[PDB]
Parts: sequence; C-alpha cells; structure tokens
Amino acid sequence: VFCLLSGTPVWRSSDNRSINVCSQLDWKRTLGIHLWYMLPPTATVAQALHMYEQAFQEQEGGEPYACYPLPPYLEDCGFSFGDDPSAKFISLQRDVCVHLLKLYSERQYDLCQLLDPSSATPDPLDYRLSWHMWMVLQALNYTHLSGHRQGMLHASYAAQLENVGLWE
Amino acid sequence: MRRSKAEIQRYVENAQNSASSPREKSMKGFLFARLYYEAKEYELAKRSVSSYISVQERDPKAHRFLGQLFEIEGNVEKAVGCYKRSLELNPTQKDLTLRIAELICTLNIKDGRAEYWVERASKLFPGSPEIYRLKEQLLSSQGEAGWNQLFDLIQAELFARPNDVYVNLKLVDLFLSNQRLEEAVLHCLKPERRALRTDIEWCSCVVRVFKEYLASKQGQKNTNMRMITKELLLAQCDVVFLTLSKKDVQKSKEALERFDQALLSVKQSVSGTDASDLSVTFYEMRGHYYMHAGTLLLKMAQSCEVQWKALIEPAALCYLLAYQVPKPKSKPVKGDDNGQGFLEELAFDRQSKSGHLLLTLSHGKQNFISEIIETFANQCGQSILLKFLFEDNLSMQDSFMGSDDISYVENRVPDLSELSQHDNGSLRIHNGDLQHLTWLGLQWHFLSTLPPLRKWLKQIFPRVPQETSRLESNIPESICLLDLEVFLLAVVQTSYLQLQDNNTTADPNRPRCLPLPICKQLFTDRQRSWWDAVYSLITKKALPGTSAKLRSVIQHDLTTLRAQEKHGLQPAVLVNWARGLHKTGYSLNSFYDQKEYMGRCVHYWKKLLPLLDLVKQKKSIPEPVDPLFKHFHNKDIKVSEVKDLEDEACIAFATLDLVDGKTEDAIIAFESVKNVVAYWNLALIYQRKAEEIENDCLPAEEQEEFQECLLKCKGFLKMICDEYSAYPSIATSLPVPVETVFEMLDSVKQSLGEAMDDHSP
Amino acid sequence: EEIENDCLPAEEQEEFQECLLKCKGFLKMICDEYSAYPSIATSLPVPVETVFEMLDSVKQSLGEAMDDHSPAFMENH
Amino acid sequence: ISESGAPGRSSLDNVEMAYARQMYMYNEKVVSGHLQPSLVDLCTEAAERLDDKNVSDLWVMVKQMTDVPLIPASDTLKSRCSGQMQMAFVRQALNYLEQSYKNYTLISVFANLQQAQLGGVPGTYNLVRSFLNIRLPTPIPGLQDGEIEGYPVWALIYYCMRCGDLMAAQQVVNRAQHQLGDFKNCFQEYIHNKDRRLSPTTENKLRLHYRRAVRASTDPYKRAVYCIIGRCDVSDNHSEVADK
Amino acid sequence: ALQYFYFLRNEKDNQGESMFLRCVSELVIESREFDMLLGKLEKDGSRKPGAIDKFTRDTKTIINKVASVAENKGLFEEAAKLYDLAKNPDKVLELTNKLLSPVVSQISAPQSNRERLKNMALAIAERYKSQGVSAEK
Repeated sequence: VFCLLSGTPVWRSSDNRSINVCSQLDWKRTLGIHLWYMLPPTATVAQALHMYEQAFQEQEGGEPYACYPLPPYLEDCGFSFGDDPSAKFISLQRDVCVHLLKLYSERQYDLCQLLDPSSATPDPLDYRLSWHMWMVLQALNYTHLSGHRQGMLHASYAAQLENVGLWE
Repeated sequence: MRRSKAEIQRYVENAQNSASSPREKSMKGFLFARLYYEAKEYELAKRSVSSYISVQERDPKAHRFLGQLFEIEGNVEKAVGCYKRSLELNPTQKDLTLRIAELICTLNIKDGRAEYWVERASKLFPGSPEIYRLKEQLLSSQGEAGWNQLFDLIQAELFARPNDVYVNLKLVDLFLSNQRLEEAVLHCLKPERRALRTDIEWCSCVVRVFKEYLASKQGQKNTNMRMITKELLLAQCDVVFLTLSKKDVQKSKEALERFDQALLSVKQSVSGTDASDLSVTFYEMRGHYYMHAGTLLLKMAQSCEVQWKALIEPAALCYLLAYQVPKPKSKPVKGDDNGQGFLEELAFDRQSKSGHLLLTLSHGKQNFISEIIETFANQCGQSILLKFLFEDNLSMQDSFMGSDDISYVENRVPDLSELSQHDNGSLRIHNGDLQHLTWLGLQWHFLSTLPPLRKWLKQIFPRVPQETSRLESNIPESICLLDLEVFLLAVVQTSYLQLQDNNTTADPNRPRCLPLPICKQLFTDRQRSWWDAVYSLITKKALPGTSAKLRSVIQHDLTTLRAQEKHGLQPAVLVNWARGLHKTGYSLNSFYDQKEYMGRCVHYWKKLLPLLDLVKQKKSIPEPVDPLFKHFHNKDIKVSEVKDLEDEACIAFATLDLVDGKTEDAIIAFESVKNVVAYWNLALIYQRKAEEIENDCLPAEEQEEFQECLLKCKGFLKMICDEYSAYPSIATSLPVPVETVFEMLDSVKQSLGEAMDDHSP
Repeated sequence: EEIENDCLPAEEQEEFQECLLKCKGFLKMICDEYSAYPSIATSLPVPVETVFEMLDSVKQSLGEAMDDHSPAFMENH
Repeated sequence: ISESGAPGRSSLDNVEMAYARQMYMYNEKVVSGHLQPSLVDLCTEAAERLDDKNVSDLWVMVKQMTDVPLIPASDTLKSRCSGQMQMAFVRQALNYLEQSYKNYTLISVFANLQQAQLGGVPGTYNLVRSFLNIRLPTPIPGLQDGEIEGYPVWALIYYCMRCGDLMAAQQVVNRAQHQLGDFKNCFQEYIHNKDRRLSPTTENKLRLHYRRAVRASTDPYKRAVYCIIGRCDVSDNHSEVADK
Repeated sequence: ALQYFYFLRNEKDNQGESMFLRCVSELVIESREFDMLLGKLEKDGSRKPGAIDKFTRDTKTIINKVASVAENKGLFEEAAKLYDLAKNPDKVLELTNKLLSPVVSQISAPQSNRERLKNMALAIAERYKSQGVSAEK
C-alpha cells in the first residue's frame, strides 16, 4: 500500500523490485502523482523530468520497473513502458510533453531525429497543430537551420489540401 | 525489463492503438514478433514476420531477426536457411556467417562444405574464444585436412598478434593427439612465450609434452634436452609463483610439493652428465625453492598461524641461504643461452629481493642475522620449518637442506653496491612496475637511505633530459624522471601510514615490507590506473580507440596532481616535495638539475600560498578530489609553522639567486636569514671566491685581495666552529661533516701564515 | 664538469664518454669546415688555434693518440 | 561561408548545436571532477546520430586515424622536428590506407550483391577473388605459369597487396603450388616479415631480374608486383592514372 | 560564448592581460547584459551563480576588471550596476563622485537627462549605503 507516494530514486539490483509511482498503470496519472506527492514542491519541472528519466532508465544499475510517458494519439498510443532512450531510439516513438518542456528549457538539444510526424493522431496525415506550433516556433526564433523539413512539410500540407479540395 | 503476460498484452493493445492502418500494423510487425515471442506465441510471431515481409521483403535486418528467433527457438535448419537467404541478399553483416558456423559446430557435421564455412568464419573473425573452441572441436573431429587449415589459421593469427594461452594450449593438445613432439618443441622454443607462460594449464601441458619428448628421445645426449629441462623447471617455478600470488593455499601447497619433487628428481642431474651449467641450474632451483618457501611462510604469517618471530626467523634464514647461493658465473659450454638468460635474470631478482628483505628485517642491528644463523640453522630448525610449511608431510630427503645436514652457515652482510647491481639486473628484465617501485621506495625509507631511483628510471623508461621542462602536458618530454621520482616518493610516503600503523598496534615486531607475490593495493586504484595509462602512453601499446580516453584522463589528472588548475591537495605533501627538491638541488652540483629543482620548488611554493592563505582564515583544507593521498584534513598544518615555511621560502629564494648569479642579493639574503645553512652558504661563497682569486697569478693587488678573502673566510670559519661548539647540530643540519670544516680551516690558517692559531678571527 | 663535480656512476660515466666522443667529432668537423672555405675564418668569432687546443685536450683526456680521428700535430687528415 | 553567431535566439546548424551541447557536458563533467572519456567519441556518436553521412564517415575516418598509439606532441614545430613520430605516423597512414582500400572493396562487394558475376563470399581471400572477378574476370594478356581456378594470379596478388590482407596473401601462396615459379618461398617470407626481410642477395637478384626482363610485359599488375618485390626506383606507373 | 571561452582560457598571458580576457571584455561591452549571465538585481542585491560563474571562479575579480574597463572606456550606469552586483561600495562611491564632479560645474536645472541620471545614481548609492556596510570614513 505504501508504493504510491514518497518514492526515492529508483535503484534495482537483479531481484524482484516493484515500487516508485503507480506500479504499471497509466502514464498520465503516473506523472500526475509524480508531480503531486513525490518530489517536494521546491523542485522544478526539469528536476522532475530528470528524476523520471533516472527512474525509467536502465542506467540506474539494474533493471527498471516503471513506465515511460508515451505519445498519446488516442488512448495510450506508444510503444511499451519503462524504456531508456538507448532502447527507444531504435524505432520507439518518444514523448511530446517531454519534448515541449525541453524546447521551453533550452533549444540546444538535438531536434533532427526528434519530433514525431504524428500530430497526436494514429495516422501520420493532417499536419495542422504541428504546423501551427512549428510556425510559432519559427516566428519566435527557436528552431534551427534546416529548410528540408519545412519544405517537405509544406509539400505534404499542399498535397493534403489539394486532396481535400482547398487552393488558397 | 519487467514483462509479464498482461504486460505484453497491454503492450500489444497500445501498439494496436498506435496504428490506424493494416499496412502500418504489418510494418510494425517486427516488434509484434518479439512481443509474441516473449508471450510464447511462435505461430503468431511467424505470422507477424510474414506480414512484415509481405510489405518490406528483401531486407537484412528482418532476415537477421528471423534467424535469431529461429536460433533461440531451436529450428537450426530454418535459422541456417534464413542466414543463407540474408547472405545471398546482401552479405554486409558477418554475424550471419558467424551464427551459421556456430550452428554447424554445435550440430557436428563432417562435410567439405561445413569445413569451408568454418574456414571462412575463421578468416572473418579470428578472435572470440567460443567460436575458436567450436572450430577447433570441428576440425579435430574432421581429420588432417581440417587440421592443416587450423594450423594455417593459427599461424596467421600468431603472425598478426600474440596468440592466447588457451589457443596455444589447444594447439599443443592437438599436436600431442597426433604425436608430433618435434613440431611441438619447435613451436614452443620461440621466445614469445615468456610472457604467455602465465597459465597453469598451459605450463602443465608444456611440461607433459617435454617429458614425453624426453622419454621418446631417451638415447641421445645433446644440449636440446638440457635446455628443455631448464624450460620445464622455469615453467614449474612460474606455476609456483602464480599459485603463491593467487588467493589460494591448497594450490600453493600443491605447487610447492611439485617443486620439491622436481628438485629431488633433478638432484641427480648434477651427478649425471654435463654438470657445468647444471650446477648453476641446481643453484637457481635451490634459490627459487627457498624464495617460494619464504613466500608461503610469510603468507601463513599474514593469515596468522604461530609466533611472528618464530615465522620470521626461518624466512630470514631462507633468504640468507638464497643470497649465499653461488651467483651465476661464466658458462663453460654453450647451446643453452636461451634457457640460461632468464634463469640468470630470475637469480639476480631473487638476490635483490633477499638482500632487501634481510636489510628490512635487520633494520639497523646487524647481530640479528648472526642470531638467526646460530639459532634456526640447525636440524631442529629445519624440521620446525618443514612442519610449519608442509604440515609435517612428505619426507626430509626431498630438499637439499634435508639431503645435506646443514648446521652452520657462514655470516654475510649484503653490500650496498651489490644490492644496487642486483636491483638493476632485476629491473632490466622486469621493465619496471609501480608496485615494485613503491615497495623499493618503502624499503629504502625504512632503511633510511636515499634510493637510487634515477638509474632505475633511466633503465625502465626512455631517457629524457632533466632540464627546464613544462608540467601541464602528457608528453614524455614534460613527464620527466624528476617528476616521476617525486610521484613515487609521494606514493611511498602515503603508503608508509599503513606500515607505521596496524603492525605496531598488533605487536612491536612485525615483518615489514611485504614481497611482490603477496602485495596488495597499498596506494590507490586511481593512482594505479593513472600510472598504468602513463606507462601505456609512453610505451605506445594502447588499444586503438582507448588511447584518446587514456590521454584525456592523464591530461585531466596532471593538472590536479601537479597543481595547475583548481585542486585541493594537502599542504604537508607539498611542503615535503619542496623540501626534498631543495635538498636534492643543494646536494647535486649540476647547474641545469639544480635550476629545474629550484623552479619546481618555486612553483610548489606558489601553489601552496593560496593554501596558506586559506589556513590563515581559520579554515581546514578540504578533501582532495579523487582518492590519491592517504592524508586528509586531519593532517593539516597549524599557524605556528607559517614563520618556518616563510623562512624556508626565503632561503629557497636566496639559493635561487645564488645559483642564478645575483651574488650580492644572495649574500644579503643569507645575512638577513639567521640560518646555520645560510651561514655555511656564505662561508662556501667566501671560500670559492678565495679559490677563484688564488687560481690566477698574484702580483701584489691580487695577493692583498686574496689575503683579505682568507682573513674573512678564517673569521667565518671561526664563528662556525664557535656555533658548532655551542650546539653540535651543525653536522646533523649540513651534509658535510666537521672533518672537512676543520681541514679547510687549517688550510686557510696555513695560507694566511703562522701568526694565528685555531678559532682565530 | 657539472657531472664530475658530483659522483660518477656507470650511467653517468657512459654519458660522459658519449659526450666526449660527440665533442671530438664536432671539433673534427669544425676543423674540416674551416679548412673547406675561408668564409669560416670570417664567420667564426673564435680562432682555430683555441679549437685545436681544446680538441687536443679532449683527445688526451679520452686517451686516444692515433691519426685515424683528430690527429696530434694536425687538424684535418 | 560558416555558422556565425546569430544575434540572440534564432536558427543555427544542428551539427554546431550538438557540438556545443557536448562541449557543455564536457565542461560540466570537468567542474564536477570525474575523469572525462574523450570528446572525439562523443562527436563521432553525434555525427552518426545526425542525418549527415558524408561528414560523419569523414569524422569516423579521422577518429580511427587519430586513435593510433602515438605520443601526444606539443606543437607542429615539435612534431615536425621529431623524427620517430613522423615515420610512425607514416606507417600508421599506410596501414589506414590499406584498411580504407579494404573497406572500399567491401563496399563495392555490398553494392554488387551476391548473384552478379560471382558476388562477394565471406572470407578475406574469397572477397578478394570476388572483387577480382568483378573488376577483370577475363585472363589479362601477359600470363606466366598457371592460374588459380582460372583467375589471374598476378592481379590477385596485387589486389591482396593493395587490400593489406596478409593472411589472404598467405592462403593464395599456399594454394598456388604448381601455378607459380620458384618464388613462393620468397613471397611467403615477404608476407611474414613486417620489416621486409627476404635476404639482401635474393632482393638484389629480383631487382636485377626486374630491370633486365620484367620491363615491357602486357601485365601491369604483374609488373607492379615484381617492382614492389624487387624494390626498384621510387615510382612505377602503368595504368593507375585514371581518377584513382 | 562559454564554449568558446573554455578554449580561449587555455592560452596564457601574451603581452599584458590575456586574449581571453580581452575577448570577454569586448563581448560584454558590446552586449551590455548581465541579469542572467552574471546575476540578477532587485535594487541593490548581491551576485548570483550565473552561467559563466557555474563553470569558472574568480567571478568577483572578473566583474571588477570588466567594470573598470567600462569606466575607462566611457560607461557609467552599466558600470555602476555591475559594481553594485559585485558588491563594492568603495568603487561605487568613487565612480559616483567621478561622474557627478564634472556636472557640478555646469547647471543643475532639469533640462536634459544627466540630472535624472545623477539623481537615480545618488538614490542607488544611498540605498546601498543604508542596506549594508558603506565605504570608508
């Protein structure tokens, strides 16, 4: 019953350990409880993200047993729970909230292989909110020198608009 | 990876929710196959693999995944077929061929195609002990056609790089299986095995092969049998040394028993044939047996058995016997130089170790050697030593001490020059080691004598100039022998804490300075790794890819060790280094060496100044980053030594000005400093001035100047003699005794004339 | 001189012998270059007499006396 | 031109951004005090992660060439004044050029696949034979003695020399028993000796034979092989001046 | 900027001062910003561990040298703010007197902005003296 609240930094050896937050539930309420009753309110969002990364990462010293925030397209539409970036970069899609928080923090992180093409949808089509956010970021001057992405996104948007029946 | 049935089920449902297209679900089948394999659904995994192939066929990654899945399942034929399909598609990854060869070796197929595939996999990957054993077993089950390819591959690997201990053992086993003692001897006679003879199984196989070759050639008398027996005895000694260095007692006792049996068997070789080199060989065997007995006795003493003195006395007697063993002289016959050079090197190393151990055990009293000789060199002492070693087993006639009734041994004290020569000869074959250098420094510090580290470093390291160099670079030009000696002295001073404590807390008598085979990490693992990286960088033998990390680590730790960036070392070690550098510069007369030592001392004072300022603020020195010094904040200095450190820095700057050329500045500094060392420096300056004046012709004005200089030197020597009569600490503070002072005073008096006596102005 | 002012171990003695041999060879090639073209007599701030005297002193300290390398009563060969 | 500093927040290059981030992590580790690995490996992994491939392979080559067991010098003046490090770097550059030719042969094999005029077969000797069959499978004019499975032995030896596969060269020599003259032992010694020790008298005899007879044959590969073996002249060109 | 300074600081002194110091001085006098790089200020607070401060030490002396260079060049308000951040009442009062001395000779009526600048500088100096230890007697 205690496994829900305090939750010290995760440390596993090779036995059977299952603690921290929620213990294999929904990532939304998991992160909610993590922000509520885990770290003290003096901590920041960056510290909470680093703690969650050290929690669901395999670099803690053994085997993780938590969950990873999956990109929600409908009802938890990602790939597995509790996977370090080294095991996610193969093909597993990363989170969107973590990417947004990292972009708000500093724009000095890698963005070429990040940013999933899915605009919170199970299908990769419809680049509405994604294009809106990208244009807002380009106007606020926070992206990077890479015109190929903008070109392919504009081409895909023009194709979708000419398919649905729009010109202007 | 916390995975269960419901966990895989919800993973599958979340992946299904992440795909709104049938072809997208089929493309994501490379993960669905793994999920079904984890959930134990082989048919569903195969269906997902087929669905992923139907949308993206002919790809190496999917074929490799399917082959790995089939291999983990058990379908060896299906895995081989998938790997063959991937190879005929695109043979970019040799892992397919490696796994094909592994499956073929596990299935044991005797066919030309299997032999060709094994040869191709061996040509691809020459390493990996698993695949090496697999291909060895396959080519041994094959026949001679496969053994030829195995021998060719082994020769190619040996030419590319030094082979492995297990590789050589398997090769010698395959040789013995087909009975090729001549080929085995021809392959083992290469000198490239002196560093690989560190495997017990390999050495035992070599011994067995040599014994078989001797039994087969029992009928010919040549130097080949003699050198083979010498190599056998060397391998046995190496096995005993390895067992003594290992953390086992039963294996060490078994190796000691085997060495005793080998010595008993070789005792007849002296009376047999070719006794010339065999006498020196038997002497080396006796010395090695004594060394092993002493090592086992010290190991039992560390493990606590009986009385420390009753265990030191037999070990000291064994060391004395090994030292009294006749040294290797000239060789009347030749042909066994390959088997005699290493024997002579080991004999010199044993002599040096025995001398150092006897000196450290005798400390300063030389009567303990004679006491041990008169006490424990009897038959009762030998029986007690045997009962302590072998737990009263075997027999008395197994060793030379039991074969010949040794009752009294001649007294002998090791000489300093002989010990230095033995240590140099040992280091010439040891190529230097951090632990050995630290042990030597600790022994010399306990004996209270300046260790000749310069010759040792010049022998075990490339010769570098000792002039003014940098200190923030890992280049061997900056990493000088003086800096290496300073680091070694620091390591010795840090390790001296363990020798001072523990031993004295247990008992007033304790065997100080443990030998090499039973030596642990007395310093620090960080310093050990740093020294290993420095040695690898200076020898140019690191692994390609790790040399960059090694040099980066060295460059990072150099600024913290030599105090160049932000650090936090202790003031005591810095003061000790500065004092040692100043003493060495004052002792040596080399201009460049003295200038370099003075520059190092000035840099150390400049780096200590902030530590002194922090201490003056009633703040202790924090702990240094990375464990490298045994002294912490508890060994900090007080505020009373500030004036002493300031006076030391002042006299150091005065010596710097004197060695530079500022004669008047050095004179006024030595006059302002109220040190007897400063007074002696002024007296030496006056004496050298009088000497350089007298060296030239003295017409009249130069004669008067020389007379005035002689009067000044006579007054200074009179005041020095008065100070020495007031306090007899002059001979202890200066490296020159009072005999030379009295001699130079009498010389100055005679040069001045017969108008004054001793102690005259 | 700075080495002889202190002790003379085996390594220091070998280094001193090597330095003396190198100095003898340097004086020999100096004499050769001086005998080559007369520009050395103008570009040299030290006369050849002192160089020859130092070479003879170095040879006498080494112990050699043959004419195969740096003779006695002549500089070149 | 270059990636200059934009006024405030704007848009820079991903390569420079990742390099600045890695330098920031390096400075953080320096401030922490733990020993850092090496920034070269971090830059290599960043270039491999990035979408750029040409500069990534270029930096991989630079890293593999700099990861040679050489002593770190202080300046270019000291590096050019030291003589041992110069010849060591030259030997390492020759070895890496051989390795790069082997990698180019492997890439050509991967491009030619398997079912295309005897594709690449696992194993060094088999890969060299496949590359030879892809380049010139027909018997080149100027053949001496026999052949190995109908393949030019001289061209095979030249390809093995250019690739640096000494074990494959040894295998080829062992296979060419009666398909060559009485120089198989000389070839074996030249392969087994890293310092090239195959008797000075034999070397002089081979040089004399090359200067006398082997000076106008129609086999450029055989001519180059004999020239390399006999150690003649400083440069011997036959048909390599063609963008290679 | 800090990534380049990490490499510029490796060079020692070359004909007075250092190239790294000259470069950072030029950059700070061209940027004129330190509320997050060197430290924020409420009204007369102390210094804060900025970006360069979290990697390099001697920040107080660096800020003092930068403010001295700015004063020698021709900066007043920014140099005063930098010295107030570095906590140096002696230098603050010295620069205040040095900037108010030449304006005393001319008129002091509200006609431009120099009078408002000297008034706000005097207010900052007096509040710094009230909240904390002032200068010498």
